[PDB]
Amino acid sequence: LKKIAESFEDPSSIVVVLEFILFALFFPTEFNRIKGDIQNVLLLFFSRWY
Amino acid sequence: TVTNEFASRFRTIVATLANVVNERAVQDDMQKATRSCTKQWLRHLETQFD
Repeated sequence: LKKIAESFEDPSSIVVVLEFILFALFFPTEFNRIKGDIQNVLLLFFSRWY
Repeated sequence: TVTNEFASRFRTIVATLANVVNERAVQDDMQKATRSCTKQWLRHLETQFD
C-alpha cells in the first residue's frame, strides 16, 4: 500500500476509512494483497476512536 | 508496540480533562462552537504527543 499519513483527529478523517472500503469493493483482490498494510492505518483509527 | 503506551496514557488523561471541561461548559451554558474548539484543541494535543 502507498503510505497514508493520517492521525484521525477530526471525524472528517473517516474519508480515509471509506476510501479503503471502496477499495475493498471495487478491487477485492488487490485489497486482499495489501490488507495488512491497510490494517496498520485502521489500527490507528480504532485506537483513536475506540 | 504498534502503539506508544506513554502517548496512550496521554490520551486517557486528555479524555478525562475533556469530560471535565465539558462538564464545566454545560454547567456554564457555554456555546457549542467554543466547546468544539476546546475539544479540537485537546485532540490536537493528543496527536502532537503521539
